[PDB]
Amino acid sequence: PAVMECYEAAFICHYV
Amino acid sequence: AIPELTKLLNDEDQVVVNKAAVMVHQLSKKEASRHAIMRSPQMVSAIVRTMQNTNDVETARCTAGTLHNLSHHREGLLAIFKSGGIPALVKMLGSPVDSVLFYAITTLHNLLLHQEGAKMAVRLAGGLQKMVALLNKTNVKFLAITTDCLQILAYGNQESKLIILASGGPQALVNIMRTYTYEKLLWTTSRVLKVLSVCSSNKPAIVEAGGMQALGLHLTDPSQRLVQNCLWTLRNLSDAATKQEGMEGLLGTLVQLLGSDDINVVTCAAGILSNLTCNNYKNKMMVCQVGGIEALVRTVLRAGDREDITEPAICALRHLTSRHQEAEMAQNAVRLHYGLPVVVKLLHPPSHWPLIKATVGLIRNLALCPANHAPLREQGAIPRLVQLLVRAHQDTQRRFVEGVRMEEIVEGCTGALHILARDVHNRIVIRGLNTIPLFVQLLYSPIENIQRVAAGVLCELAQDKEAAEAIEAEGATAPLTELLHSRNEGVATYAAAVLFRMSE
Ligand SMILES: *CC(=O)Nc1ccc(NC(=O)C*)cc1
Repeated sequence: PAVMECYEAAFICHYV
Repeated sequence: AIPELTKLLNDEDQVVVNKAAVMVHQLSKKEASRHAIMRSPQMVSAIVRTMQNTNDVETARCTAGTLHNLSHHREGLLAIFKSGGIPALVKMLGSPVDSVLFYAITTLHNLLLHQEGAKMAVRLAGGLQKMVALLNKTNVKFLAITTDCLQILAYGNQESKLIILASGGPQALVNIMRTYTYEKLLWTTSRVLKVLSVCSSNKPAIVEAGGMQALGLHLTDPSQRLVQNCLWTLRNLSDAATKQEGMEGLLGTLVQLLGSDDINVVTCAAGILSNLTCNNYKNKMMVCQVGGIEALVRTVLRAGDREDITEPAICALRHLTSRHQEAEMAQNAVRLHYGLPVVVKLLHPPSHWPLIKATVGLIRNLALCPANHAPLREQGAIPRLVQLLVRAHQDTQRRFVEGVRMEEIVEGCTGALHILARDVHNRIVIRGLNTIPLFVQLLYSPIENIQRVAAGVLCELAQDKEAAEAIEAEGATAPLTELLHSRNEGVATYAAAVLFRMSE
């Protein structure tokens, strides 16, 4: 929540 | 009659020199008299002075034809060379009639082939510029001689390649490639372009002239020497042709060429395809549509230890598995084409660092597909990626091996482990290898990219309370709270993520 959906958005940026 | 015949050419009035020219020409077609023409320097000189000064086209054709017949023997060859001949026939490469043009280029060709010091002489006279300007002619035999002349001079001479480039060399040589079918002319032209392709200044000029597509037309020719010279030239230019359009036919042939029995053909094909798929989304699709994933996997299975083949093929697989539409399907296709076991195996020796670095990046992109998590695990990818990570990190602590950046392995290994940690089973293996101390020590790295993959794999591991406590036990809270205010947003997001999952 809030901080976690931040992480998944930056994860797609790093590789996908 | 040789002693008297020099005066009739060193004299005014057309017919006197014309007749003499149309009289020394005949004394050249006969061996007994011709042996006496080369024997006399006053003769040889006089024909050179007449040829480059004449106004009548029959004198020009008869003189240039006389020296051409002289150029069939050693003593006549150096007679041309000694009597200042080369500057004259270089001048005659600008004649408007084709007879003297033919005679001059064949005489210069014989001199370039059999006369010592003629390559330096032709170069100085401005021959290279004249030869390039003649490349717009239409006689393929004339073009074959002219391009072989250029190859004789450009081979191993940097100054020569530059002059050819300044004269519009590449475009004229590319035009020949995409117009004619005479094998000898195509093979000779390809030799010139191969020599020019090793020069960084000729590389974009050949590419901008459409030389990549032009060489692709002859990849299926029955001449083995022509296809391999075409392939070698394409390999050289490949890194400077990542923007060209109209690559559909070339890419299609290269994919088919990967199944070749010839070792050099396969190596060149993988090498060109690797460079051509680097940061070109359009090329990545086309290769996938023609079943390139299958072809490159089979190519890797066939190479085994041949790293000159596996390194470019795995590079191309790395390109085709990320940052384009069909990348998801290309990630599955590597598994569906039985490629996963070979990819992991290539992480282990006797693979060297170039191959390893390319394989890690592929595994990184392969791990994006959750259907690849288990089959990568059962191949032993996790303990090997950690083994490489530990060794690479141990080397950066000494306060560039085999050409690879040693911290690029730290970023690549940790990044691949970050992706694999998305799966819970993979997390068990990562955690069971004692890697949390290493992942916390990487937070203190100054390279922002290493800090990002380290906090990333720490974030996935922290889904489990037991792992989050161990991470906290290694004093990760302090560097993570500092990384909260990192200039890199991806690290701040990751650092905030690991601290959040430390809720207990
Ligand atoms: C908090 C948050 O939303 N962070 C965030 C969102 C998106 C990205 N995207 C990229 O980096 C492309 C990063 C961080």
